[PDB]
Amino acid sequence: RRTAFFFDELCLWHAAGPHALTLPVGGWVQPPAAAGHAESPETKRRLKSLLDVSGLTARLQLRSAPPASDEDLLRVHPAHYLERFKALSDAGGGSLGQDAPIGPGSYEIARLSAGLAIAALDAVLAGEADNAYSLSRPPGHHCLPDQAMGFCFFANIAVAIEAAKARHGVERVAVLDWDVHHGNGTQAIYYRRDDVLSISLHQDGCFPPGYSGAEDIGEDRGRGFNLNVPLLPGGGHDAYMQAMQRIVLPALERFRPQLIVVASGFDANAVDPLARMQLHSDSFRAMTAMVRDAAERHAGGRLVVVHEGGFSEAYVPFCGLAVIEELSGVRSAVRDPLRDFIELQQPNAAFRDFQRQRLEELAAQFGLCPAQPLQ
Amino acid sequence: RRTAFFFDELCLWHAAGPHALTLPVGGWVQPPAAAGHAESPETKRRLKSLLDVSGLTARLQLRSAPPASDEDLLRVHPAHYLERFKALSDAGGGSLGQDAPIGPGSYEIARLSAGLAIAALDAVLAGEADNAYSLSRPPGHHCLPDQAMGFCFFANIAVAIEAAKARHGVERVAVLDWDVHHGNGTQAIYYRRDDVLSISLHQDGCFPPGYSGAEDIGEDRGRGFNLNVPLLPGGGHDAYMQAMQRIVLPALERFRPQLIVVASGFDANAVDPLARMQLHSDSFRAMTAMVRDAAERHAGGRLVVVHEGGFSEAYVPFCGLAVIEELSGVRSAVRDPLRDFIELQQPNAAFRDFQRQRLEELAAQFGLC
Amino acid sequence: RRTAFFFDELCLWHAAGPHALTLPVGGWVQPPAAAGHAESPETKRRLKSLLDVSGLTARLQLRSAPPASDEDLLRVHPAHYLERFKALSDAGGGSLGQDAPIGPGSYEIARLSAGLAIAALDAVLAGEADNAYSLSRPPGHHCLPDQAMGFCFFANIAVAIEAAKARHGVERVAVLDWDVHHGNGTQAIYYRRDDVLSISLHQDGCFPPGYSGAEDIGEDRGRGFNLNVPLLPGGGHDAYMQAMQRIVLPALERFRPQLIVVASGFDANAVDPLARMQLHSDSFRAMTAMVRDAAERHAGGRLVVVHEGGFSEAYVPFCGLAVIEELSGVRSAVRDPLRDFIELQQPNAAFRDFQRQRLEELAAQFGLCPAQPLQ
Amino acid sequence: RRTAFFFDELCLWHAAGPHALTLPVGGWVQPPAAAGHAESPETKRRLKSLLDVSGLTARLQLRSAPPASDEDLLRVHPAHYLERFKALSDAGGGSLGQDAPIGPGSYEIARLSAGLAIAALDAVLAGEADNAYSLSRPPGHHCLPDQAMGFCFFANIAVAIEAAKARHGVERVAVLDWDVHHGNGTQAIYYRRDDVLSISLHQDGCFPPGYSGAEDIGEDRGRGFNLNVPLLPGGGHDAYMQAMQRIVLPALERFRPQLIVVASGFDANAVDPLARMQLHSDSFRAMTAMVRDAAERHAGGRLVVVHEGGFSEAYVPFCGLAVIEELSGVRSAVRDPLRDFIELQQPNAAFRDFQRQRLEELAAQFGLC
Ligand SMILES: O=C(NO)C(F)(F)C(F)(F)C(F)(F)C(F)(F)C(F)(F)C(F)(F)C(=O)Nc1ccccc1
Ligand SMILES: O=C(NO)C(F)(F)C(F)(F)C(F)(F)C(F)(F)C(F)(F)C(F)(F)C(=O)Nc1ccccc1
Ligand SMILES: O=C(NO)C(F)(F)C(F)(F)C(F)(F)C(F)(F)C(F)(F)C(F)(F)C(=O)Nc1ccccc1
Ligand SMILES: O=C(NO)C(F)(F)C(F)(F)C(F)(F)C(F)(F)C(F)(F)C(F)(F)C(=O)Nc1ccccc1
Ligand SMILES: [K+]
Ligand SMILES: [K+]
Ligand SMILES: [K+]
Ligand SMILES: [K+]
Ligand SMILES: [K+]
Ligand SMILES: [K+]
Ligand SMILES: [K+]
Ligand SMILES: [K+]
Ligand SMILES: [Zn+2]
Ligand SMILES: [Zn+2]
Ligand SMILES: [Zn+2]
Ligand SMILES: [Zn+2]
Repeated sequence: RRTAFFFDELCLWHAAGPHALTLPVGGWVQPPAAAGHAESPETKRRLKSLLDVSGLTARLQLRSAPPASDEDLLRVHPAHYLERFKALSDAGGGSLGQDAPIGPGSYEIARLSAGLAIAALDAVLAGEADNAYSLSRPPGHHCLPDQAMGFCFFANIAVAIEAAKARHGVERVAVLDWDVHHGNGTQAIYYRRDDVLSISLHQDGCFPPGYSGAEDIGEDRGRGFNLNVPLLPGGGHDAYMQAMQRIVLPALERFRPQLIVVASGFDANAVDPLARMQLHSDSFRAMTAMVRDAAERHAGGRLVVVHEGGFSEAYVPFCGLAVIEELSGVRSAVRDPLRDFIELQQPNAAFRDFQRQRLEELAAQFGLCPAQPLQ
Repeated sequence: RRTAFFFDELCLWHAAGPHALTLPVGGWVQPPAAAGHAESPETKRRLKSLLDVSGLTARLQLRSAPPASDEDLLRVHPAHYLERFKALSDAGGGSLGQDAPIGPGSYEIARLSAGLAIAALDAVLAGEADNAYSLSRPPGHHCLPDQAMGFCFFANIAVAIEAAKARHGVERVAVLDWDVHHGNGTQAIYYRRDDVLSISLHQDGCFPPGYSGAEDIGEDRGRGFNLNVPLLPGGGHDAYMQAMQRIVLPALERFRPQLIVVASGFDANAVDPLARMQLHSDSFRAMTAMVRDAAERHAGGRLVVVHEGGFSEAYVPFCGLAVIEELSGVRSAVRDPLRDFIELQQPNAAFRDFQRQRLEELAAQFGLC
Repeated sequence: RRTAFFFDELCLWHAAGPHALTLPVGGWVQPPAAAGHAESPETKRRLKSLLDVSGLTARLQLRSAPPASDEDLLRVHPAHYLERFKALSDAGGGSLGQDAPIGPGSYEIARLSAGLAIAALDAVLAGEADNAYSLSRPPGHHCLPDQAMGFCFFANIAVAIEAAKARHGVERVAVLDWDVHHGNGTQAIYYRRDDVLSISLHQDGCFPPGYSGAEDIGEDRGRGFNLNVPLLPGGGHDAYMQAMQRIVLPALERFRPQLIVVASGFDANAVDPLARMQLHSDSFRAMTAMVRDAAERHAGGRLVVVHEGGFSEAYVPFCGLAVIEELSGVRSAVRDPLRDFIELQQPNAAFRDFQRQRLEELAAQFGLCPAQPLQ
Repeated sequence: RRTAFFFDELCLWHAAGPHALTLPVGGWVQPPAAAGHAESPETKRRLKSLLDVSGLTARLQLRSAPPASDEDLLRVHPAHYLERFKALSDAGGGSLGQDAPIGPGSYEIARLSAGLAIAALDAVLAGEADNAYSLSRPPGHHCLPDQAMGFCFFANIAVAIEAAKARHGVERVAVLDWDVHHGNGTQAIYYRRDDVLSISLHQDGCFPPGYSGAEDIGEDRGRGFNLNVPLLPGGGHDAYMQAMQRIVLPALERFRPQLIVVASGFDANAVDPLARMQLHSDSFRAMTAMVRDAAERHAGGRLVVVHEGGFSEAYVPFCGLAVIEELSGVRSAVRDPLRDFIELQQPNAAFRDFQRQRLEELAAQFGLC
C-alpha cells in the first residue's frame, strides 16, 4: 500500500499567546514556566520524530502542498472573516474567538494547514496514492464558517471536501470524526446535506460542554446523514469497538461512500488532559483497520486521515504511529510502552455492559440494521 | 479558624531524571523539549504562588519543620532501605523502584517532606492550630516499608502517625485518601490494625493498575478498618458526594476518630492526565467541608491535609486553594475559571444513577446502610 | 544592618507573547518549545528561591507595597500613555513599542513594580530600614516618559524619585546604573537636572545599539550631572573595579548624595546572553560594598537597589544573592559554583592595561580629581 | 554546487540529566522549570527546522550514515573507554567526566554522531559531493582519547580523519576550528603530526579556562602544524576577518591541504551565553567563503563542516543556515533579524586597532607575515 504523508514543518511554527493548558494567561491564571498552550507544536512534532526514527517516514510518500487559495477558503468562509483573521494576525495575534487564540503569522499557517487537507483529498481522488495522512496543524473540526472555535480557524475538512467536489465531482463523502470532542463544524456545515455523511464519536458533554447530540441527526435533505455517538466519560477500547460495529460500519454500509475522510484526534487516549476516555494505540489501530476496510469495499480504498486534536506529548506519537502503520500496511519495531498498563485500567464488565446496552439502543433509535460488512 | 501551612521551598527542588509524563526517557520515548517529570515542582509551586497572590498565605500560620529523624523513619522503613535510597541519591539518582525515580539530593528532600507531615500532625495534636495543610513533596501514600512506588519514597502519613502515637498517644486516627489512585501504602501498613481506619476513594483500576479492592476490608484485628471505594472512571462531583455521604461519613461516625488525616491528591480533577475523573475545585471544597465537620464532631476539630498527587499545572492550584479556604474559613477573591465549564461535562442522569446504585450496594456490603 | 526586601509574587506573573530570546516569534523566528521571553519570570523567581533556601529571606524585612497611583505615574508619564498601555493590556497584550511587548494584565503588574520602587525609597527615607532591595519586575531604566523601550514600561526609578521628592523633599539623589545596558531613560529624564546625578556603567554600544555616550554629560543646569562609562565588550572584574574607583566614587564624592539608588541589572555577568562582559558574583558584591560605603559617608547609609536586567537563569541568582548579603551584612553558606571558573576567563594583563588607560583618560575628560574617599 | 547534509533525527534524542545551563543540578543549583542542558537538542533541531522552512533542505543531498564501528572508534579511543561509556549509558547515565554528562542510550547516539562525521569525509573524498555539512550531535572537538570533556564523548573529527586515511590514503588534512572554545582534542591527538594542520580560533581563556596557547605550535614532526589564535573577549566580525586573512589563509596556503575539515561551533555568535564574542550570521558566511575558496585552490573543493558547539536557540539557526547557503551556493529568502543590530554593537575603532596589532604580531611570531 502507497500512503501519502502530507506534512510541512511550518505548521509546527504556529503559536498562540501564553496559556496554562487551555486557559488564557491573566487574572488568576499564572504564566507557565515552560508549557504555553494546549494546541502546542510538540505533540505533532513528536509524532513526526517517532515516524522518522522508526523508519516509517522512509516508507511513506512524503508531500507538502501549496496553501489554500482565497477561492478554496471562500467556499466555506466569508471574505470579512478572512480579513479579520489576517488583520489580527498581522497585528501580532490575540483572540479570534472563544477558545480561539492566534499568534503572529497564524493566518498564513492556518492556510497552509487547510491546503494540506485539500491536497490530501486531491491526491487520493487522483489515484496518486491509495490513502493519505495529513498532519494539519492548526486543526479544523470545530470551526464554523464565521466563527473560530476550539483552536480551529478554518474548517479544514469542509474546505477540502468543497474543493474536491469542484475539481473531481465526488458525490458521496463520509466524515468519521474520532477526535474525542464533538465535530460541530462539520456537523453544522453539512447538516442539511446528504452528499456528506458526518459521524461523530465523542465523549458525552465534553466539548462543546454539555452537548450530547444523539437526537441531532440532520434535517430535511440531510435527515439521517449526521450521527452523534455520545460515549460515557471513562470509556475505552470496548466502548469504541462497539460504537464502530453497531453504528459506524452499518451507517457507512447504508451510505456507500466514494471517499472516507477521518477527522482523527487522539485526545481519546488514556492520558489526555482534555478528555476522560481510555484508548490505547491499538484502539486507534483497530478503528483505522475498520475504516480502511470500509474504504476498500465502497470507495476503491480511498481514505484520508486528517490530524485534529490530541494534547498528550508523551502518548499521541504512539497513537498516531499506530494509524499510519495501519494505513501503510507497514509494522515498525516500535512497542507502545503504555499498552499493557492501559489494558488493566479499562472499564469493568458491569460498566462495559452498561455502555454496550446504550449503544444497542442508540443503533435502534438511528434505525440501523445490524448487518455484516460485505462487497 | 487557625490553619497551619507547612511548607518548605526546598521540597520544590527535588527533581528526577528526564521523563515524558510518567515514561522514563529512553527507547522509543523521546526527551521532552521542556516538561521533565509528572511529579514536577510546578504543580506545587503554582499552588504556593496562587496562595500568595490571593492574600491567603497572609491569613495562615506559616511553618516549616526539621527533616524526619532516623528514629521517625525507622518506625516504618528498614535501615537498609534508607542506605539504599541514600547511596543512589549520592550517586546522582536513578531508579529506586517501579515508577520511583529520584534525583541527586532526593534522599534529604524526601526526609524534609516526611518531616512536614510529622510536624503538621504534631502541631494539631499539641493545640498549636485547629487544623493544618502540609505541602509535602515528594508524596507518600504509595510507598511500602521496603519498596518505593508511584513516585513515593517514604510513607509520609504512616511515618507521621507512628511519630504521633509515640509522642502523644493518640488511639484512633482516620486516614481519608482522596487522591484518585489507591492508597496502597497506608492500606498495607495498617491492614491488620483497628487504631487506624484507612479509607481510599479511587478510580477503579487506575493505580495500581487493575486494582479495585472493595472486598479488601482488613484482616483479623483490622477487619472492617480498611475501606476501598473503587469509583467508575468518568465520574465526577456527584459520584464523590455520594461516596462521602453513603460510605465515608457513616464509617467515620462508627469509628469516632480522635484525629483525621487526609491524603489529598488533586489528580481526580477534570483535566488531570493521570486519571479519568471529573472533579472541580468546589468538589474538593465540599469534601474538605464534610471531613472538617466530621473532625469537629469527634476529633475536637483535629484535621490535617497532606498534599499527595495532582499533575495538572493549570488546575491543581485552584483545587488546593479551595481546600485551604475551607480549612481556614477564609474565602479569597479567586474565582475558578474552569468551574462552570466542568459542571456542563458531568455524567448524565443515567450514568449518575448507575454509579449511585453501585455505591448503595457497596455501603450495604460494608454494613453501613 | 536592617535591609528591606520589597517583593511581590504577582510581579512574576507578567508575561509577554512568544519570543525567542528577545526576537518576537513570527517570520523566520520559530516559536521556542519552552523558553518564551528574555524578560522571563524565572530569573527573578530563582533569585527568590535561592534567598529562601539560603536562610537570607528570614533575615530581611520582607515587604510588599501598594501599586503606583495615577498621581505618582503622571509625574513622569502622560495620561494618554497610561490609557494606551491599559487598553492594549485589556485587549490581551501586544507591542507597546520597539522591544516592548506586554501581556494581558501587564499594566497592573507594571504599576505594582513601580510601587515597589516608590515604597523602597520611602522606607529608607523614613528610617524604616537602613537600606533596601526592590525586586521590581518588569524593569524600568530604558523607559522614556512617552515611549516604552527595552522591556521597560514605566520609568520605575524616576517615578520613585519624583514621589520621594514630593513626600520627603530630598535634594540630591545619585542613581548608579550597573545594568550592562545604557540607562537612557534615567539619563533623558534628569539630563538638565543637578538634583539627580545619573551614572551609567555599560558595555560600549550594546543597548541602545551603537551608543557609547561619554561626551553626553548633561546640559545647562545638568551639565556634569550625567556620566556614561562605556566599557569595552569583553571586560570583567578589573574593568568594573577601575570604573568604580576612578569615575564613580570620585563623582559621588563631588555630588554628596543624600540618597543613593542603584539600577542593578546582573546582565554584566559572565554567562549572560544579552551582553559580553565577564562579571562574577563577587564583582557585584564589591560594587555594592563600594556604593554602601559611599552611602554611609554621605547619605546616612541610605541605599536602595532596584532590580533591572539579567537574563541568565543559572547565574543571576548567585549575583543577586551576593548584593543582598552585602546590603544586609549577612553571609550565607551559598558558594558560587562558577566563581573560580570565571576568574580564569578574565582579560589578560595587556587587555586590562588597555581598558585601564581608557578609564584614566575618561576620568580626566570628566574633570574628576583622583581623591580618596573620606568623612 | 552539490552539498551533502548528513543528519539523523536520533542525534537529537541524546539528553543528559538536569542542568542549569552547564551547571549540574544539585547543591545550590535549583532544577530549571523548563530548560535542562546547555548541549540541548533544540539548538540543532531549530537549525534543521529553519533549513526545512527555508526550502534549502530541498536543494541539499540529504544523507544519514551507519554508526561508527568499533574498528573506527578504536583508532582513537581504547576499548576500556568504550566499555566504561557503555556501562554508564546502560545504567541510565550520569557523569563520564568533568563537564561530560550522559543520558540513557547516549553511547549509541554518540556512535551515530561519530558515524556522520566519518561518512561526510568519505562522501567528499569519494566524489559523491563537492562539500558536506554534518549535524553531529553530540559534539567532538574537546574529547581526548581516554577522557570525555566539554560535552564531547568521541573525538568525532579525529575518528573521521583516521578512518579517511585508512580508506582513501589522504596525506594532508587541515582542521580549522572556529568554535569559540579551544579545540584541545584535535590539538592533542595531532600535536606531533604534520599530516594534519590543526588551527583553533578561540576566545582567549574561555574553555579550557585560562588557556591561550599561542606558544603551543606543535612539537618535533608536528612543530609548526598547530596554530592557536586566542582572540580577546568582546571581539567580533573584524577580529575574525583579520585572524582569517593574516593567520589562517596564509597557513593553509603554506600547508596545501588535500582536504579541509571545519570544526564549526557557532558559540562565537553575539548572543551566546557560553562565550563573549560578537559574530553575526554574515561573519560565519564570510569564514565559510574564505575556507571554501582555500579548498577550491588546494583540495579540489573538498570541504567538510562538522557542527560542534553553539548554545543560543534563537540565533544558532541563522548562523548555521548562512554556512550551508555558502557551501551550496544557494541563497534562501531568510533574512537574519539580528544582523543590523549586531553591526552597531561591534568593537570601536580603538579596540579593533588594538586586536589588529596583536594579530599582526602573532602572524609574525608564527612566521606567516
Ligand atoms: O481537542 C480539541 N479539539 O478537538 C481542543 F480544541 F483542543 C478542545 F476541543 F479540546 C479544546 F478546544 F481544547 C477544549 F478542550 F475544548 C477547550 F476549548 F480547550 C476547553 F477545554 F474546552 C477550554 O478551552 N476550556 C476553557 C474553559 C474556560 C475558559 C477558557 C477555556
Ligand atoms: O498520583 C499518584 N500518586 O498519588 C501517582 F503515583 F503519581 C500515579 F499514581 F499517578 C502515578 F504514579 F503517576 C502512576 F499513575 F502510577 C504512574 F506511575 F504514573 C503510572 F501511570 F503508573 C505509570 O507511570 N505507568 C507506566 C507504565 C509503563 C511504563 C512507564 C510508566
Ligand atoms: O537588560 C535589559 N535591559 O537592561 C534588556 F532590556 F533586556 C535589553 F536591554 F537587554 C534588551 F532590551 F533585552 C536588549 F538586549 F536590549 C534587547 F532589546 F532585547 C535587544 F537585544 F536589544 C533586542 O531586543 N534586539 C532585537 C533586535 C532585532 C529585532 C528585535 C529585537
Ligand atoms: O562549546 C563547547 N564546545 O565547543 C562547550 F564545551 F560546550 C563549552 F566549552 F562551551 C562548555 F563545555 F560549555 C564549557 F564552557 F566548557 C562548560 F563546560 F560549559 C563550562 F563553561 F566550562 C562549564 O560548564 N563550567 C562549569 C564550571 C563549574 C561547575 C560547572 C560547570
Ligand atoms: K468526534
Ligand atoms: K450531513
Ligand atoms: K485514594
Ligand atoms: K486499618
Ligand atoms: K548601565
Ligand atoms: K542629571
Ligand atoms: K576553536
Ligand atoms: K598537527
Ligand atoms: Zn479534540
Ligand atoms: Zn494519585
Ligand atoms: Zn540590561
Ligand atoms: Zn564551543
